[PDB]
Amino acid sequence: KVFGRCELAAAMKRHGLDNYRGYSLGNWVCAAKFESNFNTQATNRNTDGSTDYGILQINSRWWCNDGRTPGSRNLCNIPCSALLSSDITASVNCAKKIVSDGNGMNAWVAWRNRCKGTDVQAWIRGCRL
Repeated sequence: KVFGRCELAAAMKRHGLDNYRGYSLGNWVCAAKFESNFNTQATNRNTDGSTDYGILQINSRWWCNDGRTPGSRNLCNIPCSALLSSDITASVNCAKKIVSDGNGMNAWVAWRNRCKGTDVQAWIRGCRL
């Protein structure tokens, strides 16, 4: 499933991401835009045998179980396949743990490279939230 920008913004706000850990909604929407282009089914294989899943590309090395990542942990306690659902809930809940893991939103390379220090409030433009 592919979210429209305001659609995802609404879904994110409903799940409590706006200003979660001091990170404004725009941050979250921007990250999702550059990590998966609002596509819940996005997957990206890494050269380390790990894979990134869903709208916020969570990594199989430590956060979810995909059963093919060698020294993998499952901190979020879920199948990586669940991160590929049309419903954002498993991703957001796991995202909440990742953002409090000591690097803030820097855990997402695309956020760091494309959103960090930017006017992220633009991502929320024309959205009735």
